[PDB]
Amino acid sequence: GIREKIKLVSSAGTGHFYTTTKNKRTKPEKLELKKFDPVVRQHVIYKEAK
Amino acid sequence: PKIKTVRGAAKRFKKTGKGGFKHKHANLRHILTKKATKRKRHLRPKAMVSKGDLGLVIACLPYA
Amino acid sequence: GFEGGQMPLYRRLPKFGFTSRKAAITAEIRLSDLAKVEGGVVDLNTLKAANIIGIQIEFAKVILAGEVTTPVTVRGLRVTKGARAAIEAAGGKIEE
Amino acid sequence: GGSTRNGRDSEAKRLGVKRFGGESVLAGSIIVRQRGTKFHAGANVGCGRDHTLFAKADGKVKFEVKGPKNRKFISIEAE
RNA sequence: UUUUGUAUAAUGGGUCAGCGACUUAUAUUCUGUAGCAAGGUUAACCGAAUAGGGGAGCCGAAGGGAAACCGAGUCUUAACU
RNA sequence: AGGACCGAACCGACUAAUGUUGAAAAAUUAGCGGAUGACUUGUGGCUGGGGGUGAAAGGCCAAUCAAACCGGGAGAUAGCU
RNA sequence: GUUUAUUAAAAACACAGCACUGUGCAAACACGAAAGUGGACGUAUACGGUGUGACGCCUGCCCGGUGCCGGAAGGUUAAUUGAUGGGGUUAGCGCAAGCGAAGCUCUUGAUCGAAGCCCCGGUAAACGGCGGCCGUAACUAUAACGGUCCUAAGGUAGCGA
RNA sequence: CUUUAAUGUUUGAUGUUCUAACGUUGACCCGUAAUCCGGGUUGCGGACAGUGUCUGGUGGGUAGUUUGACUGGGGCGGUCUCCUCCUAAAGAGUAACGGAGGAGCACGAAGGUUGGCUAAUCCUGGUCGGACAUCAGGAGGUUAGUGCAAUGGCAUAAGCCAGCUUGACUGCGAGCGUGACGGCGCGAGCAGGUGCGAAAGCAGGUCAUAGUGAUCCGGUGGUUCUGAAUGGAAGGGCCAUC
Repeated sequence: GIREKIKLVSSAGTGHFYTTTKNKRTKPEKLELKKFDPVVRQHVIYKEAK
Repeated sequence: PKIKTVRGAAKRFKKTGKGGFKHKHANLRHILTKKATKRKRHLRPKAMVSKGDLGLVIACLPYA
Repeated sequence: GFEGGQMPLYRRLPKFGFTSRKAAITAEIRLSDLAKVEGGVVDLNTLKAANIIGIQIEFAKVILAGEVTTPVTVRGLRVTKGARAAIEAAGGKIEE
Repeated sequence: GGSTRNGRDSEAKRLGVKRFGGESVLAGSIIVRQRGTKFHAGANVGCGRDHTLFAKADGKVKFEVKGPKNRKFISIEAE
């Protein structure tokens, strides 16, 4: 699309990801969030966000 | 012509070992970010039809 | 197909449409039945001669329904957990 | 400066009074926007985000006819 | 006859004798009623005519799963819960 | 020399009355317009239904027309009488 | 002259006069699946069509909008051509990822593309449009005149209960 | 290899020159004292005509069709989904063009947690200072502040200061709750790994209530599912998702 949606991926080399929607018309900024990885069984920073 | 199976019902229902009919959920494949994950997990097991619609589905699928 | 308005449920659900396609072409044989093979021998390469469950069959399977009393002999096919144990309880043999 | 609109139904129901109860949770009255104007005084702990007079415990209600200020507590009767 | 409501000034209607509307078939559920029963039952065609032959045909007897596949058990699962 | 002025035959059918389930399925009485001509009439032919005819009015086309008549589709259809 | 047969003979239609527009000989224009016909035994001193209405004095200003016409370059774009990239298959260099070619094959469609339209101008005897405020003459009343505001431009002639 | 002077063979376009295609929209002769046709004979044009096409565009002269509703008939004005109060009859239930006002979002931070702080505003005095906005003092205030209507909560702060932080978790949920159903709310307790705190305990998103739309259609990814003679692939399913 053109509004886009976030697909934030595990930093532990896992294929695991999370999804979220975030408005860009207020400000454009990349998300740096800490989330659970069920394959290495820890909470880590997730990458490749919008 | 000899009374027909509604194929728009056949591709939407399977029959259970108790006479009732089992089906999928709507609003689940085009928007996925708008339900919280508790609601997401409770919409991974499927559903069965209630009496308010069974009394019509059992006539649209007469040979089921 | 009408309830005055708001659509029937059969027009407000997702389609999936996927099936076995093998079920209609599988001969499902019971221990309570089998009188078309008379407690003799069963092999899928000669089952057309007995025509049990039909003539346009591609698969054969025996299920635990009833009790068998005579030494029926199986050559290949499919037999379930309890069906094998019921055939052996009748002196019957399963050759694989 | 306008006409019509008045809201749908408010979606509330009051019944957690006298000796009302429950068998796993005492769900009480469905109430709005007040997190603890009655509030719990014993093992009847709860009253969460939905503001409903709900307790994480089973039994029937009791009223003590005193409160923290002002106001009046809600509790539960003997098992 | 309409209409909630008509002795109605609302609808018509002469005379008299005739004509003139809900009929029965298949499918199926409840209701009623018999026969058979873990078994009950064939179409066309033949035919000592509905019998006797004809089991292509029709119901009941297992379930879990999208399906592979499994089965008196089974899908989902790291899973005990 | 008259698409001359008036006016009979000849053509029209404007005005008033009568008749209006009539004597007449628009006829009669007395006026009025045109009357060698963008006039009229006998005979046989040609133009036909979204087609003719019309110097044009929803005027005219067989006692039928905002689409005539006749055989079939046809028992069109109807949150309707 | 023509006209609504039995509600209505005209102030309507039209010629004459004038503009506008199509047409050059196998005319345009027209019919008819077509053969065959009309225009025409016509040739522009001829033919098919729109408006206004003989005659006299006349024919206002506005082309910004919609329509029409003249101009020509370039843009956009369908047909068709088949570059670029990907999918099924797959050679081949890298541990592997990373990639990734020719053929068969599924898909895309770079690019070529008259005129219109966009642009510039023309056309109001095409469709149409023909605006505010302030000051100005010693009663009162109204402006022959400036200033500023709008714009495509703001009613000349003649007539007027 | 390339610039530059040329060039064969075809194929479009454009101009010119022919005549064997085609016409004759010229005539005579014959069939045949037939105004047509066809042939023949002789002239004249000419690869253009004359005839018939499909692609795509233009295409309303032609055809079929579409037409929101509410409601003292109707358009105009208001309104249709979602939210708060009064209407609402001192139970549950509840309405219109009743009386009024709002929303179709915004925040990884404005979220979670431990400690600290608690207001606002008026008034008197106060410095360039501008009644007042530096500041203190007095009164006063769960009607300040919060994001936003309204209502009501909020210090056991959800308001603002400091630090630490992501439980805005993957998988499940006893049992109860709104509704006709679709859609859906609360929740004892567990699994997998954690965050704040000295600790009990707190955390499965924001102060609670508004912040676009089903089936259907296409696309992206993982697959010891299926892919109908044996297979792959395309299509379909399961599990993810725009």
